[PDB]
Amino acid sequence: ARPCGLRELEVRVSELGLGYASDETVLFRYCAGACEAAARVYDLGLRRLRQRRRLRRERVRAQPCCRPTAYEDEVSFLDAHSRYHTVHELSARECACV
Amino acid sequence: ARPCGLRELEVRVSELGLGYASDETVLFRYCAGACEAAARVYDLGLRRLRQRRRLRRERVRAQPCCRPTAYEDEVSFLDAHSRYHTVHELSARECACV
Amino acid sequence: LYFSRDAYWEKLYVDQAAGTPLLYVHALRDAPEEVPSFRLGQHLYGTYRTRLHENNWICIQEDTGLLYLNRSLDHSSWEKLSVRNHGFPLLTVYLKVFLSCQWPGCARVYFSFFNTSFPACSSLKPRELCFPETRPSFRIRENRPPGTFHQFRLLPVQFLCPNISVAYRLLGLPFRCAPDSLEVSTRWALDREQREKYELVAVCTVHEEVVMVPFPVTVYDEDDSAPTFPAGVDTASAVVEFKRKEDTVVATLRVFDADVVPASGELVRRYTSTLLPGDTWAQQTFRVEHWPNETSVQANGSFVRATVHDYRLVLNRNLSISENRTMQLAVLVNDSGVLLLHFNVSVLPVSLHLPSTYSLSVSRRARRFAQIGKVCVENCQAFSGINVQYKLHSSGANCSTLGVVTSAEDTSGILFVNDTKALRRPKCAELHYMVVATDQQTSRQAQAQLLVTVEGSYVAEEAGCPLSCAVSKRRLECEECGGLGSPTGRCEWRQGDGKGITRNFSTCSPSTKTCPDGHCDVVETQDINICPQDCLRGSIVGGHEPGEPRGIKAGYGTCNCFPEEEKCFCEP
Amino acid sequence: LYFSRDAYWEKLYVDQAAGTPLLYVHALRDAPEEVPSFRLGQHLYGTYRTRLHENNWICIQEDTGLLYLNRSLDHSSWEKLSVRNHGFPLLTVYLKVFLSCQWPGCARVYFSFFNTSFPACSSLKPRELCFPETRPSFRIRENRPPGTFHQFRLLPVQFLCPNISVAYRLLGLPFRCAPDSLEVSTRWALDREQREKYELVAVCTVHEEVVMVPFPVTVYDEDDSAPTFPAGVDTASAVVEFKRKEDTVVATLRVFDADVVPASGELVRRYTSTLLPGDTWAQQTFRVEHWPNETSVQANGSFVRATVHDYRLVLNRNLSISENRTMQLAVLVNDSGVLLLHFNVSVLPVSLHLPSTYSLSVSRRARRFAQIGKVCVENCQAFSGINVQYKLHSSGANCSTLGVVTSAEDTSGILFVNDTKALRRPKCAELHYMVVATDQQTSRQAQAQLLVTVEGSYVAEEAGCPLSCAVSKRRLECEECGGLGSPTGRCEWRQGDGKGITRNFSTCSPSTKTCPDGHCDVVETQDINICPQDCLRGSIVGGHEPGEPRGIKAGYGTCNCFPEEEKCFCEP
Amino acid sequence: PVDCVRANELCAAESNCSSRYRTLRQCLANKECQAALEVLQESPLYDCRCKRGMKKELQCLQIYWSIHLGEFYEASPYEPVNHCLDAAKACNLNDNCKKLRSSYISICNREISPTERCNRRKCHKALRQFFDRVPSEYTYRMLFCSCQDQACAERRRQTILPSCSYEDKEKPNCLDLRGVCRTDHLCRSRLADFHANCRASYQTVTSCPADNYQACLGSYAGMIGFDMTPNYVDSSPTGIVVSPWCSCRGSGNMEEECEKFLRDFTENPCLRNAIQAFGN
Amino acid sequence: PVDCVRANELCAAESNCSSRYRTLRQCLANKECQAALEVLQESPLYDCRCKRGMKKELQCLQIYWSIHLGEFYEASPYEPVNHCLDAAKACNLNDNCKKLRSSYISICNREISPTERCNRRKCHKALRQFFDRVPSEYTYRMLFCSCQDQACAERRRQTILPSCSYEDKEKPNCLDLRGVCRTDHLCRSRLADFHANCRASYQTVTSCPADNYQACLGSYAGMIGFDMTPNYVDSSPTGIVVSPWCSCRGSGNMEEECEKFLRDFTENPCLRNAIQAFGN
Ligand SMILES: *[C@@H]1O[C@H](CO)[C@@H](O)[C@H](O)[C@H]1NC(C)=O
Ligand SMILES: *[C@@H]1O[C@H](CO)[C@@H](O)[C@H](O)[C@H]1NC(C)=O
Ligand SMILES: *[C@@H]1O[C@H](CO)[C@@H](O)[C@H](O)[C@H]1NC(C)=O
Ligand SMILES: *[C@@H]1O[C@H](CO)[C@@H](O)[C@H](O)[C@H]1NC(C)=O
Ligand SMILES: *[C@@H]1O[C@H](CO)[C@@H](O)[C@H](O)[C@H]1NC(C)=O
Ligand SMILES: *[C@@H]1O[C@H](CO)[C@@H](O)[C@H](O)[C@H]1NC(C)=O
Ligand SMILES: *[C@@H]1O[C@H](CO)[C@@H](O)[C@H](O)[C@H]1NC(C)=O
Ligand SMILES: *[C@@H]1O[C@H](CO)[C@@H](O)[C@H](O)[C@H]1NC(C)=O
Ligand SMILES: *[C@@H]1O[C@H](CO)[C@@H](O)[C@H](O)[C@H]1NC(C)=O
Ligand SMILES: *[C@@H]1O[C@H](CO)[C@@H](O)[C@H](O)[C@H]1NC(C)=O
Ligand SMILES: [Ca+2]
Ligand SMILES: [Ca+2]
Ligand SMILES: [Ca+2]
Ligand SMILES: [Ca+2]
Ligand SMILES: [Ca+2]
Ligand SMILES: [Ca+2]
Ligand SMILES: [Ca+2]
Ligand SMILES: [Ca+2]
Repeated sequence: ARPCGLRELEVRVSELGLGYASDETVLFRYCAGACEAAARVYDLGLRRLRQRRRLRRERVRAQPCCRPTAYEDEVSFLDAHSRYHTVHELSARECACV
Repeated sequence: ARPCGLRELEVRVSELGLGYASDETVLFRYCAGACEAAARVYDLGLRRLRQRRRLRRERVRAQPCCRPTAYEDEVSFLDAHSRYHTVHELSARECACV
Repeated sequence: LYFSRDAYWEKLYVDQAAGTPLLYVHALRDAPEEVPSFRLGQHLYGTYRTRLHENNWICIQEDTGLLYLNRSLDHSSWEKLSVRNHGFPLLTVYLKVFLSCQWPGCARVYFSFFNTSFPACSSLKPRELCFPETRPSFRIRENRPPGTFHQFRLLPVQFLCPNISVAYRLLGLPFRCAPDSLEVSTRWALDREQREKYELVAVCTVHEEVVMVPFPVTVYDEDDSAPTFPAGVDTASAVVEFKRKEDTVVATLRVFDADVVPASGELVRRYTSTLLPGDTWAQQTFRVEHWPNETSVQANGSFVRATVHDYRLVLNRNLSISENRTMQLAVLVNDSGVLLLHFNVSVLPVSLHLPSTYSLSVSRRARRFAQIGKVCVENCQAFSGINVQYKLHSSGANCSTLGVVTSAEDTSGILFVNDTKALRRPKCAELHYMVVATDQQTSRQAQAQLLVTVEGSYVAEEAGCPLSCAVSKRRLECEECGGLGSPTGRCEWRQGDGKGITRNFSTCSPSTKTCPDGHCDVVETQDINICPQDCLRGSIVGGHEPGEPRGIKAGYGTCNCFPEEEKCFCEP
Repeated sequence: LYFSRDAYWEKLYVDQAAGTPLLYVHALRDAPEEVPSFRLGQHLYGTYRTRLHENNWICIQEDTGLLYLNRSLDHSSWEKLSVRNHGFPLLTVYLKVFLSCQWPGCARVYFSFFNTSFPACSSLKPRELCFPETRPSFRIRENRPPGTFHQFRLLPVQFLCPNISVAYRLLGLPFRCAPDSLEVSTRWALDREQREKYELVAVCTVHEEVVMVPFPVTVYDEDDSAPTFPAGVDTASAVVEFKRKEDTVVATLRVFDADVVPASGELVRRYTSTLLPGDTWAQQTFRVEHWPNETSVQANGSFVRATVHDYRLVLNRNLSISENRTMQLAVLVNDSGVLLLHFNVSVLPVSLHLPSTYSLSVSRRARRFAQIGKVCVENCQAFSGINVQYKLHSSGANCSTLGVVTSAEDTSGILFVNDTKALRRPKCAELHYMVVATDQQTSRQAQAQLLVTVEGSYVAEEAGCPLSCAVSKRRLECEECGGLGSPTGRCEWRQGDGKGITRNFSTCSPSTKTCPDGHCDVVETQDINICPQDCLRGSIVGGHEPGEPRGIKAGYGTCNCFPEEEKCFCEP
Repeated sequence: PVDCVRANELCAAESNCSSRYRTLRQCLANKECQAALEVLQESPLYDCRCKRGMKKELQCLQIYWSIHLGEFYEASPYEPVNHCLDAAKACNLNDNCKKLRSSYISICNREISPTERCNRRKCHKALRQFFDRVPSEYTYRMLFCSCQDQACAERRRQTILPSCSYEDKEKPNCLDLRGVCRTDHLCRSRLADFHANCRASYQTVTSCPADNYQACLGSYAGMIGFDMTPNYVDSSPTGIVVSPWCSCRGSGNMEEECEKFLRDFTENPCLRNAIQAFGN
Repeated sequence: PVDCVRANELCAAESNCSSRYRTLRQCLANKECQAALEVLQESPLYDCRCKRGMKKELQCLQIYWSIHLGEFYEASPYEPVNHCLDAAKACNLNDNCKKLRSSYISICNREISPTERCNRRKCHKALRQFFDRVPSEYTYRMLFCSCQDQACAERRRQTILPSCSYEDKEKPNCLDLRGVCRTDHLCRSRLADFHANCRASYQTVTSCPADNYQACLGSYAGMIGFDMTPNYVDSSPTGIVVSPWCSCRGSGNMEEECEKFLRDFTENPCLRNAIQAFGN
């Protein structure tokens, strides 16, 4: 396994499935990996309380999912109809196991 | 559905399954709920890139799981052998949809 | 007196002997009493207005206007000059020539220096034997006594290669090339208003090559045209009835002028528009705005250009409704020959009466902020600068249910349900209101009757419904539940299409004629739960295009909105 | 002269007449020339040392020592006093009584005032007719001429109820109650060293009730005992050979004293221990430490208490090894009767030679920081205050593989593999070292031979293995892979039990005799990848109990550790 | 009543009273001292008190003990004011008592060396912080909770964590321990406060001054965190015996005074009646 | 060569040169001005230059134009220095060009009212920030990229976003637009820099001064972001025609000067050869 962090990719804008009909290429930084050495006592306690069905049958999270902390500001591009478009917060800058 | 936030519970220490043989009661504040109105453009983009199998077959997270931001400091108690125990960061103080 | 050109050209070399003529100059005159003197400047200027050394080599003949060489040259005298050029390569020097530095009072003469010596007579192509590299362009003022403005012979070429037979030739034209002397003169005086440009071809014949060179002459203008009406129209009549805004174009008329000379810098100072006095109401409510524009007119199969001055009469303040006047205004036009203009103006008052009876209904299942009908003074969409607010006056004073806001776009009032408790009571089932149409500047008003019957059954609301229609996402969860702005108690689902990011996006709205419209009127901007997809100040997640003041202008697929967080989602 | 008690007691009332006797006082004497005078204090003190008013009511007879009433009382004179009490309720006043304020030179006499009047003779229970509420406690110094110290009759009771027949009685005792006069005297002089406490019972007979009251007498001491040996022992011999630390108890002897009077405040000033001079090496290396302790000894079937002074002789600095001396020391003991003490001391030097040959081996599959054997000067675990470091000297000077750190717990050196590259070479297969045992204070040293043979095959390592043994979690992933501190190339899995949070927790360690031991020695503290579960400075997630300097002292289930993040997990 | 800090401020508003106060302070720490005393008897500094858990308590107690003229009892400078498992539950379910409880437990249970059991001064400071600024329906319910077996009495004895703050290597003399406590400023004031609300008297039917159990429990709980720290001697259910960590051995000819000092803890009827009545 | 800011600092180190400089500055903004000029001709302030994208450029240009003695051409005060889709890809894959590109696009594409298309001044400021502090292998590759059809030429025309910064409601006169630009300090300096590296000459084989294509492209790219902003007139693939947003109408008797000004953009052989050679 590999620790969670930034990974990069180069994609067309039309491959993102947002509906923009463009052909430019954007850089896409996501967070990926698996957290193993970030569990705490809260995690073990909440997991053991789920195992006894003590909870009120809701959606709780007893494994730390790896999400970004901050995001990039703006990505601008042009399309097939000569019309600029600005997308706010498309890719990540900081990956943390929160 | 109900938005994600703090929920409270009152549990015996021996019910936490940590191994402590005590009978005192502690207050347990966890985070619970479901996030619906917190998805961003990054989430839709990474989900659509998973749907085309463009990724390198790793563990990625395309739904925001609801985890605590900060935790409480210390919970101390006494057991059946007259021996105090201090547990660091057992319950949450701030729930956020990160 | 004025020079026929502005910039003269000549090539220099190394070790050119004294007494070698460089060029002629030409100064066309204005009156039959003038002899063109020619004085040189006392500085051999260099690059970018830089003095190098006092003129000590090139002398002048004032009578024929001849620039020639008094002294010789060597490499030391040009390395003396190229040091003083302040970091620039010595490529072209120039002199100033006065005549009694800008055109027409002065003309600067360039000189390109070559490091090589004078080339052989057989080493020169005929293109460099006939005409210089910079082709001339001549300037003749119209209505002036004609003279001589050009000469063909390259003087150092025939001075240093005198054995080559070189001839020059031109093609009802007013110009002529003199026989046995290669000066070029003009026969009769010119006018721009008949023709402004003369392109000719100078033909050089060597021994043997025939070379053609373009030859431009541009005729310059004086102010020889008084202004003229287009066709007899001296008056313009207009009626000020409905608009009354701060700046509205009331009347407009053209003035034709063949004169061009007062150009855009000095056109303000010369073409003078004076509104003649007599009444302070005109000068406090009207002003005379003026601007020119150039057009092209034909004279003899060509295209000359002339000016067309538009004079218009513009309001200065919001006129009141109580004005019942008519006047005639006089405008003076001065072409510094004088012109007079007339304007008939008629400011008519406005009656603001209403229909006698407004009969309309409302469902009992309706909610707060639901639009029912419009109150409007009869000439609805013709008011521009008039504030007209509407109110309500309940006669029973017990059953306050409806309310009126004044949409100033059409200047009309909107009837909306304000209180849900009084609408559900079986006692307040036939409501009688007295709608009052007011005015802000003057206290004139009108009034009308509003009978409204509250009709229907009543069905209780589900506890699993949200407070807005836009929170629902699909069709079945939209049409089976109600929101806030609905006029009948249920929400309406409009369906778009699959054409990508378009203005026709499928959504759940209270009213499909009011909510996904693109305008956030006075009802929807009260509390933001009614229609967030026309009024929000937030962010849209997905492929979108934002509203121009606010809202969602275009979205991809279905668009739902959470107004409690100021967020929308557009997604298929 | 000294008062038999310190605090006297008496009850007051309202409107008590003049000439009413309150109480007697008693002052036991010291010499047969003394007559006890009795002067009163000039202030009626109140609560918490607060002056109220000058004494103007209670007078005294100096001869018999009689406190009696000179003037009368009323409510005005006591409301005069209760104002001046500074916010306190008037409950008890007191006077001071001098005799020629603390015991024995002074005694304060309390007076409890009642707001009511004097109660009737039939309204009084006999318990309040015989003895006061605060029972007395008497103080008699030993070896003093005996006299009268107590009297029974409550003087206002028999002054105001004289018709009640009240008798008093006591049960080889030195005390006696006189016939026909209720004074209490002592027959012969006392000594504490035979008996210290006398509990008696005073018996009061009214008309009719018989009441018994405890009657304590405590005999006080003087310094009437010179110090004494326990049984004849005046010398103490001890040998300083192996310890040599800064403060070690060399010799110790008791001194018995029946005297108690120089108590713990003034025992430093009186029981004086002086180390007699003669040699500066003794006074710079030894000191005489002294402390008492009280024991209980029997005299005639009772238990008296006496002091036992322990005198011990303590080192003052780290002695060097090169000392070969012997001495006798003299200590003077002063009981301010004088005592002399002797100490035979013998400081013997230490030889620090080594065995001639150290023969040991090592596997070829081993890794860096793997413990092999110990070098140790022969008397290993007996050195206390001596620094002995060990080094290596390779004879070939090409094949540096091993290293030595000095564990100062046993003062022994540990052989550990330092370089893995030189160990895998087939050229450096028989290593010859010269181990040198040094010393810090003196440059004395020793040396020995170290032959070590590098034996085994070699198997390459898996790329899927981590750098530590503790990263593995189960048994199969522990025993099928190697770590850093292993001596054979593979890790060792130790299994605990299911007894909750215990010291026996199952883990994966390099060496099961060194890593999960509870001590972080000099090898393991070099680089923290070797044994994190004995050496970490971090946090343990799960039910645990932390190590006392550092480490994991107890854990629940299996405990693995990530030392790159300073974290451990204890979990079943 | 005006406390001694505001009394010092009102003394600072004049020149004569401040001059006599600084004069007596320079004399203490004939005809000058008696003049300064007869001026300062009418001062607001005379008969000023302090309070419990107030702002800047140590400065008020330094103002008080600098004009005391010097003795077994002293005047108190203050304003004249399974059950134990359930008490621990009621403290853990709070948010202030939980934080301060975990503070003093995590400080007092930190073993440093094999010779030093704990850090003594920070343990006493954390105990003072817990028994100053927690409301007294939580600190008394844990400390005075009636028991009927051994486990309850052991949980009740283990409350102030006696293995760190109460015990020591040796038992000193009670008079020397009293001298150590009377050298300090806070310990002397809390001891004088205990010697004002828990004395024994034969007048009242409850053996307490003015029949105030609350003042006796408040004076007892104010000593935990000092050198004269009381606790329970054993895990006996019914016998409620408190004492400091001292004994009467090595006293000399002051055995009677030392036993009379120790009987105010061991055999005090007012304090035992107060603890048993809070148990009811 | 020492720039004018350091020249002002070295002028501030003396009294006579600073006094003559302040004298000529008070005279401009007979016998006094000529004396100040004949002193300041030997000053380091004489023949000082500025640089492109330097620290405090506007102060250097204020030092320069305050000693200019006043004209069609002026001396430059500077140091004498699908392909378009791939250029956009190479700018998006960077991290500086991406941020500044998204900055000027998100500013210049913000419609305010139905009458005002965009905020003009912040659009021009964002264009200046993009074409100052991005390396010139990114700003030139997007702006001068040879095309063979209509979509490439339209993407190339849409690069500086002409609907906000280039166009207007009306086409002014080129002489009045030149007067507006010469009123400013930065626009006048960038115009004089364009009139030094992109003039036409008959001497060189490439029609450029000293055969320097790089100086002509750098002088052209320094005008984007001002009132005299050039762009392409149409989406023609081969015909590379640049001009400002002006025309020769309404000129008067200055038609020849206005057309001679406009031919330095429309029919400049040096600039067309430079753009076509960068295309090669
Ligand atoms: C001037 O006339 C031309 C004719 O086409 C027109 O395009 C232009 O907008 C006019 N300008 C003004 C200011 O009226
Ligand atoms: C305006 O004035 C004329 C003048 O007689 C009058 O006939 C007309 O009724 C007036 N307009 C109104 C609205 O009264
Ligand atoms: C037109 O303007 C000129 C210059 O101001 C003035 O002399 C002349 O009188 C004006 N014409 C009229 C009719 O006022
Ligand atoms: C004139 O009328 C317009 C249109 O309603 C209004 O916006 C403006 O404020 C008015 N101005 C004055 C000075 O009344
Ligand atoms: C609607 O009702 C509210 C509640 O009294 C009132 O404040 C508001 O002015 C009303 N709106 C109108 C347009 O009358
Ligand atoms: C004194 O002797 C007693 C006897 O049991 C012992 O408990 C105590 O520890 C001794 N104290 C010292 C200081 O030796
Ligand atoms: C110490 O001194 C004695 C005195 O003769 C000697 O016999 C003995 O060998 C000495 N010790 C050593 C280790 O040399
Ligand atoms: C014992 O101490 C006393 C007091 O200092 C002194 O007078 C006496 O001489 C001492 N005894 C001896 C033997 O020195
Ligand atoms: C004395 O020896 C001990 C034991 O090694 C050591 O810790 C201490 O530092 C030494 N002191 C001196 C002064 O050498
Ligand atoms: C182990 O080898 C390293 C590498 O040269 C060296 O720095 C270190 O001192 C060695 N350790 C010992 C105990 O010799
Ligand atoms: Ca004419
Ligand atoms: Ca004209
Ligand atoms: Ca004309
Ligand atoms: Ca709308
Ligand atoms: Ca005796
Ligand atoms: Ca003695
Ligand atoms: Ca004795
Ligand atoms: Ca170890």
